[PDB]
Amino acid sequence: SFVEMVDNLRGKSGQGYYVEMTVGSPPQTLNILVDTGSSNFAVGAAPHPFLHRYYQRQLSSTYRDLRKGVYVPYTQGKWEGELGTDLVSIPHGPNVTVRANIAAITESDKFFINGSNWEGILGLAYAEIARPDDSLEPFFDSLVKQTHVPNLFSLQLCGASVGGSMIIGGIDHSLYTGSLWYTPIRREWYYEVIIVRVEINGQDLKMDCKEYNYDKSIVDSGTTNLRLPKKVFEAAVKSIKAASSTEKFPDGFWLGEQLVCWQAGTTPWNIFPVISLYLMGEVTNQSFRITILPQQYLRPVEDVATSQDDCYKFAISQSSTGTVMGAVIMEGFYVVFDRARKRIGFAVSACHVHDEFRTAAVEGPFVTLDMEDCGYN
Ligand SMILES: C[C@@]1(c2cccc(NC(=O)c3ccc(Br)cn3)c2)CCSC(N)=N1
Repeated sequence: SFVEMVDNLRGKSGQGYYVEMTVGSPPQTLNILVDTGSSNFAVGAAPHPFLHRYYQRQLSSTYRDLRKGVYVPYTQGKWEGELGTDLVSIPHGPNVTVRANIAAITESDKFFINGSNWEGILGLAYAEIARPDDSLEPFFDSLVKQTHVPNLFSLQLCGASVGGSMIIGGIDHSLYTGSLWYTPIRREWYYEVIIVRVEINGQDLKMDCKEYNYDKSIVDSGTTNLRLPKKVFEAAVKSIKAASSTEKFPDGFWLGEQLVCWQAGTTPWNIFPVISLYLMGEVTNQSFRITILPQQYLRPVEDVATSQDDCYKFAISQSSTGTVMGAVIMEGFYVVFDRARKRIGFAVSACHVHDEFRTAAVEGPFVTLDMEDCGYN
């Protein structure tokens, strides 16, 4: 039943979308970040200032210690944990319980964030990027092996008490309108895809399309921003600046380190361009585009202290590890992770972004003469 799964996600702007899960016997309830950009199931398992609660292994009679540790450094933050297995369920997901690997986080630095309301991360990507290595079976692989659940899930993330839906085992048509367009998964590690063209307010960036995928492009619900390779980022910022030049932006705004604010309701959306990302289609040299509005890439901040005005952070940033289509891109689209057919689908979601003049869209097909492979691999 997909209806029971609708609206099973919550979150805070720029804080992460999480689903309720249980671990252990009897079940211990925790909120878990849904992350298509990693492959470990990892949960706080010791007290922490920012943790509202944690996994208590000694209180679970079904816990099995794997007698192995794991250290996972990120660019920002890090945690250390002990690997084990236990019974895991998703109360508002599939009606099943499975035994899964769990990394019990016993030490961390700048990993858990105050007020996020999640206590762990559910890595939904593939084993190749699991830590400490690809022999640690990811949760979704365990789910499919141990149950009759079809090998796919879909995410409908809705921007700013319900934050969206994770539907496991199929597609819920009530969550999107129009056509569902599919792009192939290039390699099963991250959810890697190929961008073939980029336009900003209708204007082609006219780069070799391999530049858009240097050194990979991925779909990642565990990253807030649209992250772009240096060359593409500079070109995008140049275009957006030119379009919005009628207004001055604080030092550091384009680096994402500063807010811009307007009086309530007066945000000049119309001076900001739409961004179109064309994704490789399922047929040779065909593609489709998803169009991103400023309502997506100018992310609202919901801090009470700033609430007299409407303030935003620039949610596009520079990457040295490839393009990342993060949450601000996924928001408003229904995104189908069709692992069974090695493809990802996009459709306009019931909570898609729009104003009176413009709307997020998924459109195709588009045809390209140049037969170059846009893969950087
Ligand atoms: C595991 C890792 C990770 C670790 C620690 C926090 C996070 N994400 C967030 O805090 C986060 C915040 C707002 C949104 Br919207 C989505 N995610 C992600 C590593 C960095 S990139 C990634 N996808 N996953």
